[PDB]
Amino acid sequence: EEDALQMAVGYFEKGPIKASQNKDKTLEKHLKTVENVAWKNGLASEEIDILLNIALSGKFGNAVNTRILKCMIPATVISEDSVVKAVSWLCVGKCSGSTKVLFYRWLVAMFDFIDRKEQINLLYGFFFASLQDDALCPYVCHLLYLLTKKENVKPFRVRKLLDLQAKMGMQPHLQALLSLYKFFAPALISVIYFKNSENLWKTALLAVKQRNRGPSVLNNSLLLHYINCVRDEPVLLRFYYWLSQTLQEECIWYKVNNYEHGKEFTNFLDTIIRAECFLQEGFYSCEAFLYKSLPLWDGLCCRSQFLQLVSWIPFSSFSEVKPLLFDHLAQLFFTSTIYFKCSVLQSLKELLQNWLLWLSMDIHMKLGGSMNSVSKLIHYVGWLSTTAMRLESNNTFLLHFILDFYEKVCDIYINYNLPLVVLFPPGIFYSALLSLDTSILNQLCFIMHRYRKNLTAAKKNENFSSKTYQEFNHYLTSMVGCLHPSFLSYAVSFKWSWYLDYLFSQGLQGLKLFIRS
Amino acid sequence: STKESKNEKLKEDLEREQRWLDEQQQIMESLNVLHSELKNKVETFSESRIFNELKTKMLNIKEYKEKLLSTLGEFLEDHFPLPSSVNLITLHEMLEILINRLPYVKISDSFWPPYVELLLRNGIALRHPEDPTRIRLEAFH
Amino acid sequence: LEEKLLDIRKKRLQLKQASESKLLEIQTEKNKQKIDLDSMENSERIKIIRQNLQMEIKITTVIQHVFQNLILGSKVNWAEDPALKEIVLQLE
Amino acid sequence: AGLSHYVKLFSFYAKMPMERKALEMVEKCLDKYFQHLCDDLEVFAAHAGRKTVKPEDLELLMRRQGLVTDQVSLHVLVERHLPLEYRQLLIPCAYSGNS
Amino acid sequence: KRKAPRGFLKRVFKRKKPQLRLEKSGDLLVHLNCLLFVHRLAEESRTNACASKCRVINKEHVLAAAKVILKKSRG
Repeated sequence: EEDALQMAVGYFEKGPIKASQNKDKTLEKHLKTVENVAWKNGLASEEIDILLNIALSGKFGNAVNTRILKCMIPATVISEDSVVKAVSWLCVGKCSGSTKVLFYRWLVAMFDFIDRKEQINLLYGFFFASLQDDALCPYVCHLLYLLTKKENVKPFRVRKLLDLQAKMGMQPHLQALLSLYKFFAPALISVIYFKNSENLWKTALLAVKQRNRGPSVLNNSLLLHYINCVRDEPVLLRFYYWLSQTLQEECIWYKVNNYEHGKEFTNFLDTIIRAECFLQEGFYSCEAFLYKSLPLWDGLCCRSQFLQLVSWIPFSSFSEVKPLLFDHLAQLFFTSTIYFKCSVLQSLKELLQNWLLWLSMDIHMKLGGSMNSVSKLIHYVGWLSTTAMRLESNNTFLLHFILDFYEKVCDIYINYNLPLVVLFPPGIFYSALLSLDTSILNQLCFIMHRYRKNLTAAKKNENFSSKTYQEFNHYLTSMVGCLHPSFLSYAVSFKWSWYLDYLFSQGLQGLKLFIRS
Repeated sequence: STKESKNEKLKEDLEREQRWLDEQQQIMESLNVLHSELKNKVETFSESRIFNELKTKMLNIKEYKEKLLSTLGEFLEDHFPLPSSVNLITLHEMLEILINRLPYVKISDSFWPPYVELLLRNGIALRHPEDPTRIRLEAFH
Repeated sequence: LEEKLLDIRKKRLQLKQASESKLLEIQTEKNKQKIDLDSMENSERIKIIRQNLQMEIKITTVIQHVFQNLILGSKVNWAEDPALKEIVLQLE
Repeated sequence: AGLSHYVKLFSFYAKMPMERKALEMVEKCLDKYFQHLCDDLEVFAAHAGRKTVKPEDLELLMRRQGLVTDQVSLHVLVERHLPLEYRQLLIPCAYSGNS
Repeated sequence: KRKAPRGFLKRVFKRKKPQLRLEKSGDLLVHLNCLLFVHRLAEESRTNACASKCRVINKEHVLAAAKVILKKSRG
């Protein structure tokens, strides 16, 4: 009926309203009641777009009465906008200025639904030259904002927009169009925003959407992949220079507020750390900033952020990185509480993982002088973590993080393919074996089992062979003979095999793995 | 309380690293197929063949120009001169020739004022900002 | 979780160094296209036809834009005509 | 009304801040301008012999202000100030049906 | 501001003179008359404010502006 009713309206269009026997409105009101259920099919929307506005009855109330609810059911097609580009033809009929305003309002509001926005984009100048009209400007500007592309920014259009701005007043629509043209080829420079009066039509547009449903580089993750794939100079040098001048200016910003600036710099350091974790190499401006700002650094000022930048450091020789960084992450390590000792042994635990990731590929990409650097890092942390339990009297919370570091030191050969199985210092292994809680005892036992596995694996493909095996057997005979108050407490909570099964069922995973040896 | 936080930041970082690895595999296959395609696709470009493509563009653009100008001869018969005052086509082409090598005069106020105010409203030509007895064709370049 | 994270990180580093190798190969292939550009800079007959293209499209971007402003202002009946339909919607 | 719209135009035509009591004086200035325009138009039309006033009776009054000249014709000034649809009705375009 | 009032201009024309027949687009042309009037007033007020070197337009500048603009704009 909807198609037949609009052909009936067309029959009214071929004759005068006085000569007609029936009302022109009532049929269109039945059509409006239909639109309240279903507005217009693509062909139906096309037809009611093309004829009802050119020259015929199309009363400025009746035409608008439709145009309010004339929106498409499926979408708008190319043939819809074609013959109504002959409605913007703007002549003896002209679809007069009130219905013209409604027309461009419809073109903005239903601009989300076009099968080919490219065809309308190729109709750019036709709407652009209609922008000279004062009544159409606030809506033609929005339409062109949704219509714009680089091929439509010819310099004569730029100077026409500037002439419109000079002749007319400063307007948010023109301001939006000019800022967008500046976003494109900058023939103009200028420094509201999708603000529509279609909010009343948006409720209708909301029903239409429901009906359709029923029928410089840090804050860019999609471009961060590009710089992840180029270790070029003109890309990591512009990045070095922005990053250094942002870690300096925003760090000087600390020296004036230090209270609210510690939430944007902290949230900027967090984005830096996230970008480094994604890109998987320490930015050359973040060790250059750490080397500058570590001696000045206190314990808690951006602790979780400074000690995540330490983890992302390019692999350097320990004789050249220890004095610059590890001599200040020990000056601070030994003078700060357990919550900085654990936040550095966690920092250097991730640093070891990052230095081993880039060293496994140095085996994949075809050593000895880089080998001695990760070995020295482990020995230095093992020196940090053996005197940390001296300052803190073998604090179990600190020992948990210490063995978390060596949790990634045992599993070097199996995991990172590096022949760098490096054992505990005696003061750490024996103070974990003689600890009082089972949650660090079984961690040490698991690390011993992983040391067994890695030494056996290193015996296969092949100093790591003589002294490491001697000290490891030293640790083995000490622990396997001792394998205990924490276990005493577990036994109080409670036939040697039954006791072992009770321990094993109570989460004793590392102990079970090492006993299975 | 800190090994639960480590496990939380481990699961969150595991999801984030899985997403990053998926996006890395995508730009791995895409980069490899782009290298394979561009290998012996744009590398097989001769300077002589490159100039031949520019000659094809010469003929295509010349035929597009002869299409636009043929339509400027056909459709502008709907316009048509009626009754010297110059024909609209001729005064428009005398605008175009003047801007073609430049001028800010272009018509020196060509006659039939409905015709000069025809090609002034739509953006075809412009008045001179100081002496408005002289015309310029909007500098479409 | 840490084992899976280590495996994912090793895969990602392998596909990062591999991607840098592939993108460096693509960039040096673009440099290889740059000497093809130098094969254009000989300028015995590429320059003249390039200048003719620039000086004739600028006439084809004028008559085109006096069709977006002449199939607009007049009594155009713009798209209700098969002839102007392929000449309106003018390609850039 | 019209004078209120005109002082709103004064805001973007003077491009420099104003005072409310000063725009109330621009109100009487606009009324005083019209008290001359309506009886200058009447006499310019009366010499023309027409009880109505036609556009060409007003380009002559434009020449009396002198802001229309041989260099800046009547059709020029409508271009620089009135909008497109507000300028379509005065100057004749050409569609073989020139307004 | 891009506006031009049809109705109030005709009402003012009828109020000041009860005997006239301002044509279909003669309202448009009297609106252009006052457009150029207000343009002249704005520019010459800028001029005489520069003469007084006042950064803000005031009563004394526009009072002198009236006796010049509305006198030459008079027919």
